[PDB]
Amino acid sequence: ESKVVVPAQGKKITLQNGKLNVPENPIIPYIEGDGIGVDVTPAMLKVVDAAVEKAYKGERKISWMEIYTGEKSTQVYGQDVWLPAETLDLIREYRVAIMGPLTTPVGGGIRSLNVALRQELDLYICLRPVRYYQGTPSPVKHPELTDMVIFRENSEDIYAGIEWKADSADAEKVIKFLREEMGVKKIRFPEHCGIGIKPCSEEGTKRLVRAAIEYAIANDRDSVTLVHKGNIMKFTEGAFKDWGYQLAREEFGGELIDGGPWLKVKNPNTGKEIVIKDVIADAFLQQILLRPAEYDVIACMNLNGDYISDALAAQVGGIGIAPGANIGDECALFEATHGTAPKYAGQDKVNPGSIILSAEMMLRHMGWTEAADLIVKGMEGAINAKTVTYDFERLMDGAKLLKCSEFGDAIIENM
Amino acid sequence: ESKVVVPAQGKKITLQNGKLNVPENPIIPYIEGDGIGVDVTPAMLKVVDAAVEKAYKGERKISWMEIYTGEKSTQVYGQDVWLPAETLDLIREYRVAIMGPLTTPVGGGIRSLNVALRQELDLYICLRPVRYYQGTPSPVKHPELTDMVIFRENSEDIYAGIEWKADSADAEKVIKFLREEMGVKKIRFPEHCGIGIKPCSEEGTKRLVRAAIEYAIANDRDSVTLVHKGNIMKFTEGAFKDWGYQLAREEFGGELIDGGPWLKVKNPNTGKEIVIKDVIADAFLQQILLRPAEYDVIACMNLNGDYISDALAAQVGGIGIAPGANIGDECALFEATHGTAPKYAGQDKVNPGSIILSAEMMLRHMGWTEAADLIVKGMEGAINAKTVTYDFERLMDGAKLLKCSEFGDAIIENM
Ligand SMILES: [Mg+2]
Ligand SMILES: [Mg+2]
Repeated sequence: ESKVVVPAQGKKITLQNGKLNVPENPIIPYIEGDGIGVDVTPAMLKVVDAAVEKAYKGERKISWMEIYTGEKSTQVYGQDVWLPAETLDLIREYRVAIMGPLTTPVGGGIRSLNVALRQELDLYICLRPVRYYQGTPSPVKHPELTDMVIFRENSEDIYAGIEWKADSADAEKVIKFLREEMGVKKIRFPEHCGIGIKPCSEEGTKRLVRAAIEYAIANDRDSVTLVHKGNIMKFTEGAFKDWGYQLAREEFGGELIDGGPWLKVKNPNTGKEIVIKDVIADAFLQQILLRPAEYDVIACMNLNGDYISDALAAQVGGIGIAPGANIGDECALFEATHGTAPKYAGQDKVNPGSIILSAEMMLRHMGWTEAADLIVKGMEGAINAKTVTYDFERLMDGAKLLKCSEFGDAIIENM
Repeated sequence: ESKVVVPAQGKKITLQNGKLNVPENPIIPYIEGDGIGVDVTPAMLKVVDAAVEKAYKGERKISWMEIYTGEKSTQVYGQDVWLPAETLDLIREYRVAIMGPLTTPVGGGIRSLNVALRQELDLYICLRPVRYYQGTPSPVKHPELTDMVIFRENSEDIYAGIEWKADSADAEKVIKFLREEMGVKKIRFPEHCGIGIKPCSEEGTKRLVRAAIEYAIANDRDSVTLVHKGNIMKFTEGAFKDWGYQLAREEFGGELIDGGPWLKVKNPNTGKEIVIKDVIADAFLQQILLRPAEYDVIACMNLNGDYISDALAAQVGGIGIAPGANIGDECALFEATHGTAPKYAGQDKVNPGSIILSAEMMLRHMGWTEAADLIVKGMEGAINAKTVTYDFERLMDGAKLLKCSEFGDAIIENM
């Protein structure tokens, strides 16, 4: 028996010709999130409602609908109901949803709930923009030079979760097949050996890279960088790079720069020549620190995207305010990107900035760009005013310490 | 017919009871390296010779012996002789060797020559210390807080080079086996799909972690951090973490801190309690920027170690002066960690700091700690004096620009 309540007032968003049809009163599913989700989610709801109200003068209003996943789901639906089938159904049905951080249990063989949501809903784009907000305390000298957008492939790579435990019958079966049937000789220690599988496909790669290039065109960005470790992993990471460049050539008229390998893609709207290039992943983690201004849109595989998004967020002082979206062809799920921080849960203390900026991304995705712009403006003003939560304030002199809820108010005040 | 010349004066280092027996006149094989190897290698030879001469008053002297790998090997031994068998034999026979950067060709199905050397010689430790040298221009505000030592597992992980090309008979054979025999359902796109294998073993893990803990004890370090992505890759990365903690318990008397999971290991020489802890890899790339002082010795798998060593090097301004060793139970190969930078090759321009500090590590490994200390002192003085190569100088005001060879002289001058 479902415990979700469909709002009496509200219409569902629909999808036609690859375009969202968003009514003035859209029903938006939201997952509160565990731990500090109880603090940041109500701040997000208030801030989004204010931005919507101010932008469209009361003509538009979101009908929020609570749905369940994580620790709260077990309390609502019962033991071991960590991810109800209806949550998958509802997100797909209502097209656009948002969630706080999620608790994935240990000891019950349950894999990451975040990853489960991404994979089961085929949300193959993990979209993570990282920019600097003036006034944010940062560990680097020039965080303002960082303005990048990560397209992280969300459906393949070693995240597929194909692996077998050392000394298990399955692992030994796989290892025997590799050694005796594939003639594999390069497993250093075949005994007591865990095994993981890393897939990378042409279709998987190209749908991700296609979205990254379309984003660069739509938003007049300067370049798309394919980041990969293709010199060591030729047939997965290296193939990702090859297919990315091929896609730029075959679908976007990519032309060779100089003697290559970089390509230029002409923006059909602005005439700007978008550079398509590539960087080896370890070097890239250096280049984002040393030459951040040379990078813009980034396209990379699942694990590399995980690392890159964290590293970039840290450097701009944005560990706790990094927005994120998981986008597929039929629906999209925006998310707080930090953890659940249970020690602070319910103290109205932690930074709601991440889930709020994810909500900004959500509004933009819905075509409600005015409301989204108001959130960005409010976030810029509040941070610039040094009226901030403890995680910022502890690193600054002369800041005003705000509760989580109060920081939400400051954002609204600066819209 | 070998083109290596064994020095008439010189004795080979031997190994007894796991201890190097280094004579006063050791023969040390060296690989010049391709590209800028022609610049940095002679600077290294001069600097090492000066340090040895000054430390031991002419009682000791290295008999350098050139051996071949990379582009130079093809010119010495002929077409497609990129890595002669004798080079493997010689490094093993002479126990301690050093190399400049290597060119690995593209288009001939040759995998990384660096990786080949590590794997064929079973040099399972990639040892990369990263500290700050005062005066170095850095992109971060507090690089002096970074003083870490990376133990990167060098023999397993996705570096095993087990993989098959998309649409190849082999890949399809593997994919069929996975789907039909292992009942694998989580490959999103089984067609046009490259496949890689990720092994992690108990013996591989423990020999690496054992070296990391022994290093912490020997050098009175504060903690060993196991870095892994075990929440997603349970049976490889997660197993690495489990086996690392288990090793600390079973071999080093590790005791539980509080309610865990951190352990304390008592240094048998100093009484210091060494903390054994762990951090998820994406978070770790944040924590090295945000809380670098909380980290010391790091133990991690091959790919993560690749990324971590690059990220740390970048942050301390050490991209071009990061030392590295590849150490096994029978021999050790110290290396320039940067690339070959062919555009500057032969211009006496690039920074010899990396290969010089790798040589410092080499001398220390040989038990010639006085000579090693002189190199560290000379490097500290030269950099502090702002008498530096262009890669530093271009980022500074009021520095004196030195050629590669001149920077080597400055190091000697500051010993
Ligand atoms: Mg992550
Ligand atoms: Mg590397």
